[PDB]
Amino acid sequence: DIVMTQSPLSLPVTPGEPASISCRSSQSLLHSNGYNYLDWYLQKPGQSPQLLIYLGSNRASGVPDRFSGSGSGTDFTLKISRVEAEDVGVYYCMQALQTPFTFGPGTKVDI
Amino acid sequence: TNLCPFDEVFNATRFASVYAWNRKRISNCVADYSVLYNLAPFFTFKCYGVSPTKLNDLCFTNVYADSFVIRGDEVRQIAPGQTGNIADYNYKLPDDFTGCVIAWNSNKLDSKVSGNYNYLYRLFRKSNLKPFERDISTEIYQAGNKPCNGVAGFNCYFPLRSYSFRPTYGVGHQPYRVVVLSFELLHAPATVCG
Amino acid sequence: QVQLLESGGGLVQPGRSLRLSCAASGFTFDDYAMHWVRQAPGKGLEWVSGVSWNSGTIGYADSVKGRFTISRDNAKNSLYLHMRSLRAEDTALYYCAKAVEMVRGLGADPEYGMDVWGQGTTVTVSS
Ligand SMILES: *[C@@H]1O[C@H](CO)[C@@H](O)[C@H](O)[C@H]1NC(C)=O
Repeated sequence: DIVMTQSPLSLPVTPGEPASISCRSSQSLLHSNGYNYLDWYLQKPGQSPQLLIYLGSNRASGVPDRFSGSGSGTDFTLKISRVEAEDVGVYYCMQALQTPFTFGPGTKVDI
Repeated sequence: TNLCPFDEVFNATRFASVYAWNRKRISNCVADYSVLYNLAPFFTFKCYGVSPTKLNDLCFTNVYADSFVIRGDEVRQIAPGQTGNIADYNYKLPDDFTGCVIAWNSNKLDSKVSGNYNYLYRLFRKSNLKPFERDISTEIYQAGNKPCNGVAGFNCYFPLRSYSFRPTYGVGHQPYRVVVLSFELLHAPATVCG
Repeated sequence: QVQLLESGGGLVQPGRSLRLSCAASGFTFDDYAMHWVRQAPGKGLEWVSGVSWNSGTIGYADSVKGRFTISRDNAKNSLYLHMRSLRAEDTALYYCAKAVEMVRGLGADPEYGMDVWGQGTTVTVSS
């Protein structure tokens, strides 16, 4: 029973510039370990979604080093150091703490 | 000479329903069973066929760890030659059982304020189970003589029901985790020792 | 290579049952907590259910609680999702995803990281 929001709702990006997206929660996800449990996922349109970032900022396996994750408490952000022609679709942030899990409304990135 | 991965069994955050009891097979390790013998939480330590102190100087080919969560007063059914919903329909031990049963009351995590829906116990079944037989099928129990076609109704029952484990619940109904150790001997070398 | 194949889709009337099955091939199936995630038609994702490494379920979604029933089988490497009280609002794709962190590899056990996704089925309901 945690509700999350994202911003901006939909932003147009042009290839060759960074972009920043913010995910906000209701209860701070700082666990006893000191780890944030938020995850960032990209659901490309027409294809199954794929993982981008797990454990707040630990970069997932097999993705390039062009993505960055930061934030804590109740606010987290994802920044694309450089955007290209293959970075269009939908982005979600999902909690991994108080079950059940939840997925944000989704940010729509286009050209 | 690695240590048997027992903690993952007893200290698991989630255990399986008694109807879908989980089975961890153990192999190629040295089990310090004394580790769990030194803990008061595991009060209920009913073992049949062997003494715990003695078997720490013994060896078996395989060991099986079956775990699930039951009600407080329903622990007795976890014994050879018993009857009831659990022993007839969920987890039956054979008459000739040569292992142990460990059970303790997990009221801190296995219980919810809003009542839990993560636990089911098979209530109806046409036939009693065989020793260590597992049934996760969820077909309607046809008790009447008109087919049920997959919808609950008169003489048509959905078998699994959910335990309402709650913090204020009575001890007999408070939650309980059970770990069942079986030890087998075969022509294969004994890979489990202490 | 890792493969997650699901089956069970097909038009069924409201007020019946279904039994979706997801089969995994290419890894030790008992060191990964599976999840079942719906995908409404032309909408965002929505978590439905999951199961940990020891066949212990981790709760269902708030609006679905009461009917769905998950089950696992490590012997056949098979995860199943019995569905009851099917209603028109339950038409969507369904993916079965797997966790990332192997258990006891580093506080508590892991459950995050739906990394590998099979191509979901197309369950639908109508009369
Ligand atoms: C489980 O945790 C307890 C308490 O920390 C510990 O003593 C034990 O070695 C662990 N393993 C078992 C026996 O489950």
